Amino acid sequence: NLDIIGKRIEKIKQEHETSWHYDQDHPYKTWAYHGSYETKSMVNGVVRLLTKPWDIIPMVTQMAMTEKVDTRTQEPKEGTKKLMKITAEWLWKELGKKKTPRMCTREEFTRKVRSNWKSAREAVEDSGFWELVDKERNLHLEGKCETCVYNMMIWYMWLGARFLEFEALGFLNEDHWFSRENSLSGVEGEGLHKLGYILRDVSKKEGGAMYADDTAGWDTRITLEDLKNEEMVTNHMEGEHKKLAEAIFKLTYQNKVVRVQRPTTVMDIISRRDQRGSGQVVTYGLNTFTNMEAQLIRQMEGEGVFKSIQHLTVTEEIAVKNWLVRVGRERLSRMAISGDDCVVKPLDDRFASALTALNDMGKVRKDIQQWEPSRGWNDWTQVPFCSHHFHELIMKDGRVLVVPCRNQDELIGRARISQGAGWSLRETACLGKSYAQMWSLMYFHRRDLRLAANAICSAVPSHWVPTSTHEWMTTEDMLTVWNRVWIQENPWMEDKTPVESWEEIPYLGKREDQWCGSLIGLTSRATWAKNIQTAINQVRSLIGNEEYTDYMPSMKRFRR
Ligand SMILES: O=C(c1ccc2c(c1)OCO2)N1CCCCCC1
Ligand SMILES: [Cl-]
Ligand SMILES: [Zn+2]
Ligand SMILES: [Zn+2]
Repeated sequence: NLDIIGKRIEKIKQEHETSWHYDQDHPYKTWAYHGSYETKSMVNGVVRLLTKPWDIIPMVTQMAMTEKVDTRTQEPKEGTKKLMKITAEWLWKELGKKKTPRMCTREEFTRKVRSNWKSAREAVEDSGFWELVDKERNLHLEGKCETCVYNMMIWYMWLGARFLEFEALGFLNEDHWFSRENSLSGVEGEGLHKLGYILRDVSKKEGGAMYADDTAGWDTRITLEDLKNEEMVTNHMEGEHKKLAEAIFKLTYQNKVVRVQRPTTVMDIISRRDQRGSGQVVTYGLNTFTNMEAQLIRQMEGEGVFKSIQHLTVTEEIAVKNWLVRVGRERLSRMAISGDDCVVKPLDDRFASALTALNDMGKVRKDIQQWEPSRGWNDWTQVPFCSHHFHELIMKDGRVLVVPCRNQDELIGRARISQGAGWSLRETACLGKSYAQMWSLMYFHRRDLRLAANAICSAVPSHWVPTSTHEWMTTEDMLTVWNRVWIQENPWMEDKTPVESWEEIPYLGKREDQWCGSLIGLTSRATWAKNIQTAINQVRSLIGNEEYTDYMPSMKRFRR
């Protein structure tokens, strides 16, 4: 405990010796309190002016306006712990069959920060920072830590600590350990234009309903035995790397020090050995891994591989092992897993009431009573995954698009928001164009979004570059990007005949469009569409005398 966190806690106190108070009214129960010290959503006008009908839709307008953590997690039973240890060991070996753990480099880290001290870019160019890094590094090589502290305001750490995390664990993301080709259940690097096709291929598999249970506060349900099963990745490493990775796991993940803003204003220095604490990218990879593990074990319970989680017999151990060796890869292929998010098509519907292992691992389902069986989906096109559902859409030439979709109020509401301020008009315009190009590539099938996207791309200078997969982040023609993404590079499309205009590219049915939140039918929407050139001209007049393209004639109704 304090042997590992003391040094860090001692350093912060000395740096604040003129304010160190052991507040006795601290509100912490599950987090260890060590001491305390003294401390102290913007609208995108370009998108909003070109989406006037949505100015009166509360779902859109309210998006721009504005205890689970402090909880414990019962230690799993012995049988649960063994199932998780056996499953983790087997899974790291499978992920490692065609991959080589390796250190990520100051070079790789520098290039990344220079493509998204005052900013981190300045520090990456300052040798003093790398000297501070080297000090902590050599410390980590000793099994000690000084500066690796979680800074809340999602816990931000100091860039150097982030570098050490990347150096030791960045390979999981950088080398695509959770790609579908390597993990079978994963979807890292796939893209929204591929997720629907993946869910459709899972559907193809003989089995029961498709289950998509969300966990309540997954990061808060991350146990120590979870963190120890994740650390077994180090048993595939060698030399300095092994030691470095081991230090990240022991000193920064399995023992954490955090600084929390408390108004009553003071900063509190609290610690904890349990819960997800790491970079949002390492967090994603380890969430995927431990979710894959949990869902394989839930599949084991459904299929009758183990009778009880209280304790595992030796025969039950060999059975779990033979199951993993005989059908584990097939079982992973029945899943789509993105961090804490999952879709499982099990062998049959016994999975729906196989809840003992899942509840005992602490991965308790959200919005359903603890022992109530899961409600599965009979149609892959209604399954939720990564905040979307997926439609099957037949082109006038009989080729099949599987397209991503969500409630259109959510799409329009997000595009109306800019994060951080100090934005020039030009930068606000380039963010608006990023959303419009995304809509043209992923949501072309929604009448209002194709129209609003064309309007935004007409109102913003043709050569301005979209700012902040993301194949929509380019100045290339959007039709040529469409063709590359949906035809040329689409492994589900046998016929590679390119599309010659936007009018070849279909929409959802009018009623389906309305069901997913379209405003077609409304007189507000009809007036908006009819007079769109006037809205386009309002924004052109604000930006000024620049080179503009009219993209509206790409649509049949404006092709006049
Ligand atoms: O016929 C239409 C319709 C109206 C305006 C449109 C449109 C379709 O496409 C572009 O502008 N509706 C609207 C709601 C859907 C069910 C059928 C009725
Ligand atoms: Cl259904
Ligand atoms: Zn450290
Ligand atoms: Zn939809």
